Amino acid sequence: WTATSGSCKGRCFELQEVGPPDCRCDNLCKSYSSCCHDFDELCLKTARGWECTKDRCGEVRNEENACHCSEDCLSRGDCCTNYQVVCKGESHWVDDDCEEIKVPECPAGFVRPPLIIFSVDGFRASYMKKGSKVMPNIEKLRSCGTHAPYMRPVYPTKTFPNLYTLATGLYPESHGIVGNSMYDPVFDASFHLRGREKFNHRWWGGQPLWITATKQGVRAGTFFWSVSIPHERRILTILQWLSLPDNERPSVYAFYSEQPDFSGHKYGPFGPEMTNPLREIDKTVGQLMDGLKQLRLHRCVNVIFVGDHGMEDVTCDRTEFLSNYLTNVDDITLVPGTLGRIRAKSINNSKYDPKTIIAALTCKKPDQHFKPYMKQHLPKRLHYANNRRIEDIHLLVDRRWHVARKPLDVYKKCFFQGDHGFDNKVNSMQTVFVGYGPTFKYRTKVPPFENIELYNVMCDLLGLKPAPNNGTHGSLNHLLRTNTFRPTMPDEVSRPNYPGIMYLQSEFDLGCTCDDKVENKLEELNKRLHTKGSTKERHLLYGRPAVLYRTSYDILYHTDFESGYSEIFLMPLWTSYTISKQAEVSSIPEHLTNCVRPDVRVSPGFSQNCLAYKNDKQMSYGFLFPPYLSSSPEAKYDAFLVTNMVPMYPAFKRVWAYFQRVLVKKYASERNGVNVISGPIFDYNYDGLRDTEDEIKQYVEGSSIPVPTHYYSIITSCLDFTQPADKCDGPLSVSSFILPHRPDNDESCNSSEDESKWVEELMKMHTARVRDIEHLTGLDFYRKTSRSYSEILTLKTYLHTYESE
Ligand SMILES: *[C@@H]1O[C@H](CO)[C@@H](O[C@@H]2O[C@H](CO)[C@@H](O[C@@H]3O[C@H](CO[C@H]4O[C@H](CO)[C@@H](O)[C@H](O[C@H]5O[C@H](CO)[C@@H](O)[C@H](O)[C@@H]5O[C@H]5O[C@H](CO)[C@@H](O)[C@H](O)[C@@H]5O)[C@@H]4O)[C@@H](O)[C@H](O[C@H]4O[C@H](CO)[C@@H](O)[C@H](O)[C@@H]4O[C@H]4O[C@H](CO)[C@@H](O)[C@H](O)[C@@H]4O)[C@@H]3O)[C@H](O)[C@H]2NC(C)=O)[C@H](O)[C@H]1NC(C)=O
Ligand SMILES: O=C(CCN1CCN(C(=O)OCc2cc(Cl)cc(Cl)c2)CC1)c1ccc2[nH]c(=O)oc2c1
Ligand SMILES: [Ca+2]
Ligand SMILES: [Ca+2]
Ligand SMILES: [K+]
Ligand code: NA
Ligand SMILES: [Zn+2]
Repeated sequence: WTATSGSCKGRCFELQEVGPPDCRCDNLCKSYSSCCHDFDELCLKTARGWECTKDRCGEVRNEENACHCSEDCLSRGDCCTNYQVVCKGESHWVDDDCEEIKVPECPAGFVRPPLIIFSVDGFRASYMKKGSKVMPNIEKLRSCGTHAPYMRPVYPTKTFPNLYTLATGLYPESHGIVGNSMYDPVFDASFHLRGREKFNHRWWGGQPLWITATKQGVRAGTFFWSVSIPHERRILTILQWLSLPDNERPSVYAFYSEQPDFSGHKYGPFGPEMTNPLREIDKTVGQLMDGLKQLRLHRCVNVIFVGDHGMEDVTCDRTEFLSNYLTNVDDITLVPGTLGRIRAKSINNSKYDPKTIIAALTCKKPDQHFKPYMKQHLPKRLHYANNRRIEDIHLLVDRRWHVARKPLDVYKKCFFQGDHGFDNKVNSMQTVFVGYGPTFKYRTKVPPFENIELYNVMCDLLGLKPAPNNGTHGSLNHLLRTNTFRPTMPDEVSRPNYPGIMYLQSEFDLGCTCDDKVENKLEELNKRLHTKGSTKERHLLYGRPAVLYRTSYDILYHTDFESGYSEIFLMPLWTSYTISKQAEVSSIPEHLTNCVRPDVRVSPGFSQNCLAYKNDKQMSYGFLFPPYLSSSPEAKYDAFLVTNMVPMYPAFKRVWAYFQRVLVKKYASERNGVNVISGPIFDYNYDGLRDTEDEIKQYVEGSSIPVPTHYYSIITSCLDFTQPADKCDGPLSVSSFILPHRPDNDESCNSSEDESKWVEELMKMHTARVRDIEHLTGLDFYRKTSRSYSEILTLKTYLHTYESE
């Protein structure tokens, strides 16, 4: 119940939202149908439009007018944004030369530069170049401020997930807004774009920037705007708030534009109808900058121009229908469109089997434009599993396509030409970032970065301590003139043991054999030095990774590789090796085909055993350091140590062998040597974090050998590829992956073909950031470089996307 008989007199765009049944005057009241009776008359004035004219200059103040051209308007903070231009011979901000803003130039009584977040729905990254001729205000922010070529959204590339990620620094799986549509089985409640459930605070997890600000004594404007408040009025409201007294004035504000998303859905991302929405957004930016300039705030405020996601060409005719695959289609509920999520129509249906649904959806049509996944098998880079609101079955949809349950869903609802929601590495889904103001750098381009990082930077801009989030605080310090965040490297929790030769061959009863009994003081001291770490500076380029949890492990040195060997998991946490451009690939000799050798530095009790692999008819083994890349026939024996062995499904070995035998040497040739760190990952509860021993769901039959869920590799070289990886003076280049350790290649529809036709495509899909691997392993990499720690944090957040320009 709303007692709408209260009044908005003196309350228009109140920041403190008053509680029912008292009627509301805030920028959301319209959305809750709760505004006081006189809200439109008092708060949404339109009389005489939005622009001063020659005739209105020095006019008598008429309080019915939308904005003012009277002599008192600047003191009152309610001038039309073009007042000084029309009435005082001033220039529009866009016509002024760019001048470096070295220091905040703020009015007396400003404690900190305000932040204004100018958020634009569906603003695709390529609009900055393709629309530059029609967006002069935005082009001036972009060229004079700090900009990225693009900013990577979160998956799914939908509105609410991305806006709430911007506000919180969290993955959707953690903030809980995992789609524009959601069912929460614990609440038994549905979140929809239309209707009231979405306003319930139980959907919205983490701590958004406006709450972080308020809790630390920093006042915030209300970020959400009702669609019916015109953009001109949102801008005049922000400018009025900025004119409040020091004790009442917010330090942080958001503007939101429904464009260009709204038009992009109707006309496609580059439809000729898209020019006018881009012009209209640019005019709004011009109104804000002219308005700041009038208030002497244009060299005081930090402005962020940011999008939520891009926009792709999508039409009704590019729809896959589940009714073409499933006999049982009425037994499922599909969340449809540019992604799919499937659950049982009824939890009382005992016959519902997700295994049968996945199999019916797997590689059934030659050009099939979606791929089914159990959510724990999705690429780890999506971080899209650890939430009860994410259905177990997921459909990753090809760019330009939709999935729907039945044809009647598509033509009983063509109209639309654009959509978004696809995989967040897709070029069409990329969005924009520009930072302009005293705290941002001047005329600076920064590399592309992920929107999860912005919450930390917005906290840096406001002097706030950020709530715990998925950003890497410091990874964006290169955007900032000042207020940088200078973290310390995490403390190593476990120190390694450095075992020497402690066990005799005959103490091992592992069921292992090797034809290695083939026999010199020249090269007997040489092998001793290799085992004491004489080549370690060649194979461990960036220091040993730090172990950030309590465990028992050993450093093992060899001629060609170094490893941190876990006594708890009976395998390496990490294996490190350098392959020069000149390295040669060799075969596994016939005599060593099934060779596994005891490691005399490591107790039989802390070793794997071959008999477990022989007995396990599903499980085989591979090697973390590839025998194919041994430096010499004698060094190759080291690669067959039981301490280099890891459990591998035969289906996965096809992937691993091709990576090790073909791709490592290819990368070394292309990059002028590579350093590789490889290892296992255990994430049985799909939370993106290292499992403890007691979370492991699968062992090699009859053993305590745990089965990884994933295998990682981090492949580092010199950004200046004229310098070899092992002699690099400057910045580094990295590519990484987290390959799912699966007992089939059902993910790869072309897997019956030679590995050269499908393994690289699989590895590209499972590209990762070093930071993703850190979360999954509890390791901290790049501890010992020449480089600034902030530069290393940027490197650790890099994602190699394999997309074109
Ligand atoms: C991305 O960044 C985020 C933020 O840093 C990381 O998320 C954190 O991960 C931590 C580890 O998973 C997690 O810590 C847990 O917190 C529990 C208390 O949580 C509540 O309070 C916090 C603080 O106010 C709040 O943020 C939480 O919010 C979550 O839950 C609500 C639902 O009520 C959601 O609205 C909100 O969206 C958020 O959901 C997300 O997190 C939860 C898990 O907390 C997920 O289940 C959701 O799917 C969603 O992803 C909560 O309101 C605390 O109880 C936990 O403690 C257990 O574990 C410790 C281990 O140290 C153990 O020693 C304790 O005894 C305890 O065990 C007991 O409980 C077990 C579970 O019931 C039980 O099995 C045992 O038998 C024991 O009795 C734990 O400390 C932290 O909450 C989240 N924070 C957020 C915001 O998500 C995330 O990891 C990062 N991602 C990556 C890849 O790095
Ligand atoms: O329903 C909507 C939008 C609903 N609101 C979004 C939030 N918004 C707003 O003012 O957010 C401001 C804001 C909030 C936050 Cl958390 C963070 C910041 Cl940086 C800024 C008001 C409109 C919509 C829009 C586009 C869509 N495309 C599509 O397929 O479905 C769509 C639905
Ligand atoms: Ca959107
Ligand atoms: Ca885990
Ligand atoms: K086996
Ligand atoms: Na296959
Ligand atoms: Zn949209």
